[PDB]
Amino acid sequence: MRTEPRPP
Amino acid sequence: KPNYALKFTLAGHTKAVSSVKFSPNGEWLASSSADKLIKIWGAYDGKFEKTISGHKLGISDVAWSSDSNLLVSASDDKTLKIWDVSSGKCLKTLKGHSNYVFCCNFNPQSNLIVSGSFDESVRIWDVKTGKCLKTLPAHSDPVSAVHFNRDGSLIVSSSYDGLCRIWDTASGQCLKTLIDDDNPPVSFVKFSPNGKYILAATLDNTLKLWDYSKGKCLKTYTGHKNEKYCIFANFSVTGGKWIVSGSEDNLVYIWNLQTKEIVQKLQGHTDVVISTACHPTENIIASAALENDKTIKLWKSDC
Repeated sequence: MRTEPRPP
Repeated sequence: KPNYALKFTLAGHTKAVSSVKFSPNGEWLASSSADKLIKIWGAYDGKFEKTISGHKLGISDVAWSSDSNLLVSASDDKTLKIWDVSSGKCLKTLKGHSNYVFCCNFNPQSNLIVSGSFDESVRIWDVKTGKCLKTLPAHSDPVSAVHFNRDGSLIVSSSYDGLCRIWDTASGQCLKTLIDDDNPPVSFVKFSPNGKYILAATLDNTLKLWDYSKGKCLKTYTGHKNEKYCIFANFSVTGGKWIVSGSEDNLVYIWNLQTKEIVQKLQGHTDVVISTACHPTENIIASAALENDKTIKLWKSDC
């Protein structure tokens, strides 16, 4: 999951 | 200023890389990836060594034991796994998190592992038995980083809840909550080498060096891009004293720790640089990037 973005 | 120059590009992970770490003995680089694999590479020649397999879903973090013989990995499959590197064996599967395990680290003695998870907890594990010793109700959002201090007596954790917290390893007590103006999500944290400071990344394109006891920010580093990913950051201390971090603009940034000035930007990756690591004795940096790149790079400077 670190490789997937967190929507701001 | 340093003069890091590209020496090697390491390829073969088939999905985004998530983390790179040098073995404490300096011989090896370990990488973890969304491809569910760990890979080992020669730290000085970039030569691929081996693949370590077993997680059922992607891996967000990997970390070395102090004697360089063990790894622990943190996976979307809700587990951590302890690996004997030379045999490739999975020694233990650490079970108990209820959501993605995102970050991990051994303590200096290496008898303990700490982990942080999307389940908002920090867990402390016994390496030998594989058992969870403690579950800390650490945060109200995913835990993005966990790190032991130099003597293992303290743990720092960070979370999208905007907090960095300090924990007593022995008791599990929260000894400190560090507040950053406007509480931007915290995407990475780690103790300074001397244990007196914590380096914290927030998803507002900012890195800060905190005297966490005093709740005072001593330094601030900017210029890079970090609003969506938990990008690692490092203290480079083999030559000049720098701060190193990846960035969402595909570069590695290096700053003078004291002056806060950017001293170098490393160009070559084609996607977000999610992870950087600094060799323990040589002026060498490893960097790794996301899905559109999938490569790890080794850079070296004469100072």
